Amino acid sequence: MSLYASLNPVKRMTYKAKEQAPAYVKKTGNPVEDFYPSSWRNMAPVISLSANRVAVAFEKIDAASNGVKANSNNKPFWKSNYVAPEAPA
Amino acid sequence: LEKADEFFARSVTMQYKAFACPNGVYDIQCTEGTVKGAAYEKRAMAVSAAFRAKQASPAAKARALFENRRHA
Amino acid sequence: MKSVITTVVSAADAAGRFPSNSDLESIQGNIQRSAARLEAAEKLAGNHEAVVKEAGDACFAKYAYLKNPGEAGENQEKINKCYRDVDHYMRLVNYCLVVGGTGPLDEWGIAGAREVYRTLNLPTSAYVASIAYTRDRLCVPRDMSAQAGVEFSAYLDYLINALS
Amino acid sequence: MKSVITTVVSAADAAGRFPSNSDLESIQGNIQRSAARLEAAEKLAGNHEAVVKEAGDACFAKYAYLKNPGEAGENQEKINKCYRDVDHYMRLVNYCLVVGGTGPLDEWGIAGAREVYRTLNLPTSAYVASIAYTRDRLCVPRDMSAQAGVEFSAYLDYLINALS
Amino acid sequence: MKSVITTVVSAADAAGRFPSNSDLESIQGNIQRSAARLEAAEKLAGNHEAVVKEAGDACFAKYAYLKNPGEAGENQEKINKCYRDVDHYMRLVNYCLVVGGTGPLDEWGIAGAREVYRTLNLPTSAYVASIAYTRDRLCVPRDMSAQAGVEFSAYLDYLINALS
Amino acid sequence: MKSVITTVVSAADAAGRFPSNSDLESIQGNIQRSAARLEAAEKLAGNHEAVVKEAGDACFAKYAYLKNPGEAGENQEKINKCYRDVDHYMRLVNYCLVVGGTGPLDEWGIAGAREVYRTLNLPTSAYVASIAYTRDRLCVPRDMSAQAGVEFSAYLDYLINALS
Amino acid sequence: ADGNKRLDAVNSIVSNASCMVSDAVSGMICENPGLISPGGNCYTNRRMAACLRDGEIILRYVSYALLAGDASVLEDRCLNGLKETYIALGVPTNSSIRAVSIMKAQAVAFITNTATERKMSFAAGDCTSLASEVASYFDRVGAAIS
Amino acid sequence: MLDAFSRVVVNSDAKAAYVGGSDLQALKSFIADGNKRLDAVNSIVSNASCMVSDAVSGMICENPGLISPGGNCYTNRRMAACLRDGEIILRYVSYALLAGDASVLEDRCLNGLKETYIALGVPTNSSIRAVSIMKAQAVAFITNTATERKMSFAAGDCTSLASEVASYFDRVGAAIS
Amino acid sequence: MLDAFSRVVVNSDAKAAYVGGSDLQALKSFIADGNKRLDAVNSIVSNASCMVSDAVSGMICENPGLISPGGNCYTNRRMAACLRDGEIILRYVSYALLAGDASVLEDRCLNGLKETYIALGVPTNSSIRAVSIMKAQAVAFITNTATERKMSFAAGDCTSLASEVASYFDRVGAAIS
Amino acid sequence: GNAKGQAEQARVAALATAFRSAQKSASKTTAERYSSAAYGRDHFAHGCSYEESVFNTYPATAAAMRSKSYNY
Ligand SMILES: C=CC1=C(C)[C@@H](Cc2[nH]c(/C=C3N=C(/C=C4\NC(=O)[C@H](C)[C@H]4CC)C(C)=C\3CCC(=O)O)c(CCC(=O)O)c2C)NC1=O
Ligand SMILES: C=CC1=C(C)[C@@H](Cc2[nH]c(/C=C3N=C(/C=C4\NC(=O)[C@H](C)[C@H]4CC)C(C)=C\3CCC(=O)O)c(CCC(=O)O)c2C)NC1=O
Ligand SMILES: C=CC1=C(C)[C@@H](Cc2[nH]c(/C=C3N=C(/C=C4\NC(=O)[C@H](C)[C@H]4CC)C(C)=C\3CCC(=O)O)c(CCC(=O)O)c2C)NC1=O
Ligand SMILES: C=CC1=C(C)[C@@H](Cc2[nH]c(/C=C3N=C(/C=C4\NC(=O)[C@H](C)[C@H]4CC)C(C)=C\3CCC(=O)O)c(CCC(=O)O)c2C)NC1=O
Ligand SMILES: C=CC1=C(C)[C@@H](Cc2[nH]c(/C=C3N=C(/C=C4\NC(=O)[C@H](C)[C@H]4CC)C(C)=C\3CCC(=O)O)c(CCC(=O)O)c2C)NC1=O
Ligand SMILES: C=CC1=C(C)[C@@H](Cc2[nH]c(/C=C3N=C(/C=C4\NC(=O)[C@H](C)[C@H]4CC)C(C)=C\3CCC(=O)O)c(CCC(=O)O)c2C)NC1=O
Ligand SMILES: C=CC1=C(C)[C@@H](Cc2[nH]c(/C=C3N=C(/C=C4\NC(=O)[C@H](C)[C@H]4CC)C(C)=C\3CCC(=O)O)c(CCC(=O)O)c2C)NC1=O
Ligand SMILES: C=CC1=C(C)[C@@H](Cc2[nH]c(/C=C3N=C(/C=C4\NC(=O)[C@H](C)[C@H]4CC)C(C)=C\3CCC(=O)O)c(CCC(=O)O)c2C)NC1=O
Ligand SMILES: C=CC1=C(C)[C@@H](Cc2[nH]c(/C=C3N=C(/C=C4\NC(=O)[C@H](C)[C@H]4CC)C(C)=C\3CCC(=O)O)c(CCC(=O)O)c2C)NC1=O
Ligand SMILES: C=CC1=C(C)[C@@H](Cc2[nH]c(/C=C3N=C(/C=C4\NC(=O)[C@H](C)[C@H]4CC)C(C)=C\3CCC(=O)O)c(CCC(=O)O)c2C)NC1=O
Ligand SMILES: C=CC1=C(C)[C@@H](Cc2[nH]c(/C=C3N=C(/C=C4\NC(=O)[C@H](C)[C@H]4CC)C(C)=C\3CCC(=O)O)c(CCC(=O)O)c2C)NC1=O
Ligand SMILES: C=CC1=C(C)[C@@H](Cc2[nH]c(/C=C3N=C(/C=C4\NC(=O)[C@H](C)[C@H]4CC)C(C)=C\3CCC(=O)O)c(CCC(=O)O)c2C)NC1=O
Ligand SMILES: C=CC1=C(C)[C@@H](Cc2[nH]c(/C=C3N=C(/C=C4\NC(=O)[C@H](C)[C@H]4CC)C(C)=C\3CCC(=O)O)c(CCC(=O)O)c2C)NC1=O
Ligand SMILES: CCC1=C(C)[C@@H](CC2=N/C(=C\c3[nH]c(C[C@@H]4NC(=O)C(C)=C4CC)c(C)c3CCC(=O)O)C(CCC(=O)O)=C2C)NC1=O
Repeated sequence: MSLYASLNPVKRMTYKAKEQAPAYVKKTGNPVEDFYPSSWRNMAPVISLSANRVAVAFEKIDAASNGVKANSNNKPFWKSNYVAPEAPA
Repeated sequence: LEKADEFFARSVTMQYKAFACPNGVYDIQCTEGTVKGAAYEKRAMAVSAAFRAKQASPAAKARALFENRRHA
Repeated sequence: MKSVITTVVSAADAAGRFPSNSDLESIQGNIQRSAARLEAAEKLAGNHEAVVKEAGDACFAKYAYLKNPGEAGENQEKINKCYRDVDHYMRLVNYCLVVGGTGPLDEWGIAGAREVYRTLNLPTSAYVASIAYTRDRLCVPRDMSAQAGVEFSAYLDYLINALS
Repeated sequence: MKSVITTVVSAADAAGRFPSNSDLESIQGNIQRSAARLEAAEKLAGNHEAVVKEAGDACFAKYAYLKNPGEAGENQEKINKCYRDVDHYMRLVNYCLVVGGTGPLDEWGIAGAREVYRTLNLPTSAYVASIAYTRDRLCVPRDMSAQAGVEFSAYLDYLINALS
Repeated sequence: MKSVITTVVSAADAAGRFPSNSDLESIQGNIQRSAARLEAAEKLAGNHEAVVKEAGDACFAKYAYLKNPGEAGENQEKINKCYRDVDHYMRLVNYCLVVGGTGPLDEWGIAGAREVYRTLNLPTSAYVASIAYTRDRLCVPRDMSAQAGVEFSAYLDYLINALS
Repeated sequence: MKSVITTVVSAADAAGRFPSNSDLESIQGNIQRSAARLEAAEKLAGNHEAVVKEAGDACFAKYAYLKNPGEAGENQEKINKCYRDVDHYMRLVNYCLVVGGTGPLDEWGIAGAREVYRTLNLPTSAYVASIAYTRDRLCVPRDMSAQAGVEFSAYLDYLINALS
Repeated sequence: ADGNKRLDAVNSIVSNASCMVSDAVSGMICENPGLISPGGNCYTNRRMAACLRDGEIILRYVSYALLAGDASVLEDRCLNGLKETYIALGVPTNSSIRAVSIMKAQAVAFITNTATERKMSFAAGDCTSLASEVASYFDRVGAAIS
Repeated sequence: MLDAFSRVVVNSDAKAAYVGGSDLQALKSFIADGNKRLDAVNSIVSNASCMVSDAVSGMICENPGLISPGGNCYTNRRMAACLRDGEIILRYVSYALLAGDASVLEDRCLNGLKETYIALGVPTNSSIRAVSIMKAQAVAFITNTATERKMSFAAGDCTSLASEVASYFDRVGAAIS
Repeated sequence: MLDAFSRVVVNSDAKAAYVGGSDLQALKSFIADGNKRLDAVNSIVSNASCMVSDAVSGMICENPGLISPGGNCYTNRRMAACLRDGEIILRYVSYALLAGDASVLEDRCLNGLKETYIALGVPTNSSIRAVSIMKAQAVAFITNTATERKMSFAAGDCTSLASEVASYFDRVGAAIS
Repeated sequence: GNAKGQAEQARVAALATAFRSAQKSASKTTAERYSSAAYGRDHFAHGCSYEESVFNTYPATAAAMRSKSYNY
């Protein structure tokens, strides 16, 4: 019913919904965690259209080149040195 | 353990026959036939000499094993 | 099975190298000749009971002594084997026209033929007479195209140079 | 001197046989590619002072450490020898475009190159950078035809696969 | 596994002969050198985390371009593999000091190394810089004895002559 | 690799008979199932990062003594191996959902597991706690369809009945 | 109002979405090959996959916004401070705007069924209002970053 | 050593039948896209050197036990032998793709490779992982679906050749399984 | 053995990858024409008894030397052994056609058939002639192209299954060649 | 050979290959003469100072001698 109400355009004006203020989370200055936190990051909605069926579902999006994935930067901990000297000028 | 021996033979033969084909051309070394029809006779010599060598005596064969192992 | 592809892959394999530009360049010549070499093969396939018929008796019209007693063609099953021996060669000519090289001929028809025809006491001159009769009355605008005739005739005298 | 003709004649010579139909069939592919492979060769011939000019300094822009003391490109005559070493390779690419095979490259440029560049302490990665720069900014409608460009590019990465 | 014993037994075996007086005479030289060659080996064994530590960053202080993007030492695990690649060579130097000949080096470190470092695009000059840094600040009275130092240094520049 | 097809072909082979009508009749049930069993599999495939995360710490919240010294989960790599041991089981559940039978579970996860977990001294009750936590908070309209949850849960307690 | 024109317009995009994304980023490389040069930030393996993921996320959101008939979710979720995150990472914004315009051209090609590489079967009529709407929606994401 | 043309000859020779115009259409369709086959083979020979090294490095970075002391790709000699082992496989698959028939690597490459590796102690899992990587690279080159390298072709479809070259790679892993 | 479903499981197990929605479409297309596969298998099991006897009789009437004294199909015992030899091959090809994967006659039928026949003295030419006849019969039954027998099917195309079952017969002759 | 005409065809083949062996280039033959002398000493004359002097001055005596019990 929330999806149906989100897609109905005439209920969008005759029933103007109220804003909900978000929960308090601390800002850290860096925008990569301020605007795209890990609780949301890379989620995006699938639209599947079949006979009398419209389905939308938010999924985490990844792509890949030669063999490793895009979100492999953030692999889980169970899947997881010398310091190089500085070069002179 | 049997056919692994024949793959090991065929591999070193294949690697050594690449010296006789330097970079795409057959050189003077192969030259199996010099007239028309000589290559089939050279085939029939070799495929019979291979049969003749396997009906050798056991003492000759046992000498040939150890002397090949000594020279390799 | 000597052909255009079979030559260049064996050369690249003996050199131990990948297929180069000259290897791919030779297959374009196969592509360009496929449209004249295959019509001769299909024309022979659709007509081979008449071409085999006029060659075998042209063999016997030239050498009428073969039907003598003590010869290679005395009684009827020898002549039936002669027509079969001719049809085998025309089938291999069709196969070499399909392949592109002379592989089917020197693999199954030429290799060892001199040892067979000597000890079984068959004259090779009577073999080459029927092949020469087929080559000489190939008539190039009607029977084939202009280019299919030279491709068909080039495999025929390969047999004549191989048997003589 | 590997080429289309050079392959089929030594194949026929090693078999001890006359030139067959598959031998003549491969030369037709040479005839059909001559009209796209020679355009690249003369375009390189008419333009080769600018093409190695931009490749040699692209070699040094990637590896600026080569002009350090104790390196391969310290003073001026080493850099002049580097431009000469690049021009030698582009001349051999022109020669392989003229011949048809990769014969001039593996005869005079590739064979023994790893022994030379190791004991004379030259990095092969700086050689392949200038060749890759030439391959990557070949621009196929303007600089050549559509078909001459891949014929030109196919010999370039033969050098890159041979040196690396 | 070339050593003093392995040489003379293979010579006596190829001649098909018993061990002679010259065979036993060569082992006395092994006995006389073990009392200077083994102290270098365990001095290296007891100290090898500091010796490889100062060599690997001496490799990067000379060639600071290796940490550039697109290079062999871009990110952290490449540098960790570089320290491992150096420790592997120092372990083989310890093994050749224990054996007596250069067998462990040309068996596991030298043979095939040029094919690996070329196709995996690693510069051998950065390998020899860390080995030359180790050879040049070996200090003869403190670090070893006077005789253990040249035994240790003679195996080090064997690597430098083999990689260059 | 027990499944619908694997059972009926093994039965027809042991009887030495051709596939009958009852053999073809059983595959229709696979066809009718496939449209509810495959969405559970890729729903697990697309979400397994968080499903294994909440199960492994639910294992440790129930049995907090496992992080004691001398236990199975003392230091960090034991816990990392525990998350891996859980992810291995969820992958096999995905495989059994794809196949149709319980073949991948009793082939690679169940057979021999009691001998391993006894001599390596791992408690199986801590294994079944994480699987029971996954089964109990599968929530049938949101996470899957109504019928896919039926199929996903039936393979989960197969593990619980096999390990206990 | 009418959905049979709207749902067709969404279905003409969400079907062939991966080809649109992979063609858009390859065209973006095809103009300037500095991003795949060593030193560009699409040069490594883990960067170009992230660029593909970002292009698909942008296409995901604009396809949802065309279905919803509004752009409020588009500016709440995606464009809520994307430009300064691309600045803080360090991202050439002109090339991403170029890839967005490439996707915008492909979308209005697919909606009008005037794509000259592939043909859909449709009913008879005019979908140019939806084409202008999705052009405006692509201009939203093109202007929200700069 | 048999190409696509000699295969139908050996097929119709057991029949003792002439090659007629019915089964010739499968051969003229082979001629009709011979240019696509050459365009496909060239795109693999062009970057075989990156294809081999990327496949062995991906097999090693997936399984870090091979570079362990006593692993099968431990020393420099064994690693050079692995890079030599993979290149021969790629070369024979290129031969079979050019010939249009798989009969050049069943007898020259795969005939006896099964027990050679288990006489040597070569682990069979990593070899099929490596050519599975090489297969995924080859299909990404027959079509222009590669990530950082795009080659210029004439427009059209090459999925038949991609399925053919995948079918040439599955039997390599099946011969050594 | 291995059906079409366990094949992708053993393919993705070396990856240690979950079976995702990209490679699942090859499995849902396998479900989408499962009825065609059952309709195809039934049409072969229905007249396997005529298929075997016609194949052995055609092999004998092509080569009359087998029934000569000292031929391999000379006596009644050898002829019954030949009719028994062909039916097992047809049964295993039907198993592989039902399973959607050839791995059931890889190891239960063809593993060792090569040297069994040459320890027995079974001529290898007539063996591939007979299964080539059986292949030509099977393709004539997957499609309704048989001469005197027509079976009622729903309308559509079954050429993919005919190519699949031809590919199941090519490796039988290749295993014994 | 083992057929009636096979024994003379070996003669005409062996007389052809000895003439084709004389058509090698200068680099092809001098390196061959050095490698034959290298082959003679490590395989035959191990500690024999006399035969190694024979081999260094006459390489074809080193080469034509076989180290194997080939029984030729
Ligand atoms: C952990 C270690 C690790 C790596 C080293 C890489 C290596 C790697 N690359 C690819 C995958 C590939 N590799 C290439 C190869 C190349 N691309 C080019 O442009 C060059 C010409 C050539 C050498 C670089 C291609 C074309 C693909 C397919 C498309 C792609 O992913 O880029 C795969 C296949 C994935 C699979 O199916 O199993 C792997 C393992 N990935 C990894 O996970
Ligand atoms: C001797 C060297 C030699 C070559 C290197 C090739 C070069 C080549 N390729 C094609 C021509 C072609 N090549 C392809 C192939 C492809 N197109 C794609 O988009 C896919 C990525 C790829 C599939 C593998 C296609 C589709 C054509 C057009 C003609 C055709 O479809 O047959 C043509 C004919 C038309 C033209 O002039 O371009 C030629 C000469 N042929 C040769 O003779
Ligand atoms: C696949 C290729 C292929 C061939 C080319 C032929 C070659 C061939 N022909 C014959 C056998 C023969 N070929 C001939 C033919 C002739 N004798 C003549 O006098 C004329 C020259 C000519 C007829 C015009 C005859 C008569 C025999 C039987 C000879 C005999 O057995 O006495 C035989 C011995 C086996 C047999 O008797 O059938 C063989 C191998 N067979 C083959 O399988
Ligand atoms: C596939 C291979 C193949 C061939 C090589 C020919 C061979 C051939 N030619 C003829 C038949 C003939 N061949 C010729 C000869 C010629 N005709 C002319 O107009 C010219 C003067 C001369 C070509 C230079 C003539 C005149 C006939 C008619 C009957 C005869 O006189 O023999 C026949 C009898 C059937 C017929 O009449 O067509 C056959 C089999 N046909 C084939 O199917
Ligand atoms: C016919 C084919 C043919 C070739 C391909 C070259 C190959 C070649 N180059 C050099 C020699 C050289 N080649 C270079 C070139 C370079 N060094 C670098 O740092 C860069 C990698 C590159 C410049 C971009 C330099 C600097 C030398 C001189 C090295 C030296 O003598 O110290 C030499 C040694 C002889 C000499 O000093 O001239 C040879 C054989 N010469 C040939 O005759
Ligand atoms: C015989 C071999 C041969 C070549 C490979 C090229 C290589 C080449 N390109 C350029 C020159 C150029 N090359 C390009 C590149 C391209 N141009 C475009 O329109 C596309 C965007 C892209 C092709 C994909 C551009 C834009 C210039 C102009 C100057 C520059 O920007 O570098 C120049 C300098 C002289 C000139 O301006 O022409 C040379 C030598 N020329 C040759 O003579
Ligand atoms: C038993 C003896 C033995 C050795 C000597 C080494 C030799 C060796 N090193 C590497 C592999 C490597 N070696 C290095 C080392 C370096 N790269 C540099 O830029 C510097 C020159 C140097 C660090 C100072 C690096 C970075 C790799 C990884 C290369 C890569 O995979 O991209 C490999 C490939 C396998 C692997 O990735 O581990 C091998 C066989 N390994 C051995 O098992
Ligand atoms: C087993 C192999 C092995 C070696 C080759 C050496 C190598 C070595 N030298 C030093 C350490 C040092 N090495 C020197 C060098 C010298 N010292 C002198 O008195 C002379 C002037 C000069 C010898 C010619 C100096 C002065 C230091 C002290 C710290 C420094 O200045 O680097 C260190 C750091 C630890 C330490 O201080 O001892 C190491 C590992 N040590 C080893 O364990
Ligand atoms: C293909 C299927 C497959 C599996 C199911 C697992 C099964 C499995 N787990 C472990 C091994 C282990 N499994 C665990 C897991 C746990 N210990 C606990 O205290 C908890 C019960 C749980 C974490 C929640 C631990 C800690 C080890 C390491 C035990 C040890 O080596 O001391 C081992 C021994 C080999 C190794 O050390 O990795 C095996 C075969 N592995 C597989 O390959
Ligand atoms: C593929 C396998 C798969 C599953 C089994 C589930 C398992 C699962 N559930 C939740 C997450 C949740 N699960 C529930 C439980 C329920 N929700 C309700 O509305 C009911 C009351 C009850 C079903 C009976 C709740 C309330 C949350 C939200 C966060 C929480 O409270 O745990 C999460 C965290 C991510 C998220 O919020 O979705 C996961 C991984 N998800 C999966 O991807
Ligand atoms: C649940 C999923 C779902 C869909 C995917 C659509 C599919 C769809 N579109 C239309 C019907 C239509 N679809 C279009 C759209 C177009 N025609 C064109 O010429 C343009 C290229 C394109 C605009 C982008 C038009 C103009 C009609 C007829 C008017 C209408 O019914 O809206 C119809 C009714 C008649 C028909 O079958 O055509 C259906 C079922 N509707 C749905 O309910
Ligand atoms: C919810 C909405 C949402 C988005 C829009 C994206 C936006 C986005 N992209 C990146 C992160 C990135 N984004 C890119 C993308 C690009 N760089 C370029 O040069 C091209 C112009 C462009 C691809 C076409 C790259 C290359 C990185 C990795 C940067 C890095 O190397 O650290 C990050 C940092 C975290 C991460 O790596 O994922 C974020 C938040 N992600 C989201 O979650
Ligand atoms: C090397 C440089 C290089 C490029 C500059 C681009 C070339 C390119 N092609 C298109 C243009 C397009 N791109 C697509 C997208 C697709 N077509 C389909 O049929 C698939 C479903 C999908 C992925 C292939 C479409 C449909 C068009 C418009 C073509 C048309 O009008 O039919 C566009 C966008 C509009 C335009 O500028 O024309 C670009 C930038 N690709 C490159 O490689
Ligand atoms: C075991 C007993 C035995 C042999 C020896 C060969 C002998 C032989 N070589 C041939 C034919 C032949 N021979 C060679 C040369 C040779 N081939 C190579 O791959 C390399 C590297 C070579 C140099 C040594 C070539 C190049 C050909 C041409 C066919 C080909 O491309 O391989 C032919 C066919 C002649 C013809 O058809 O004209 C024969 C019979 N066959 C046998 O049965």
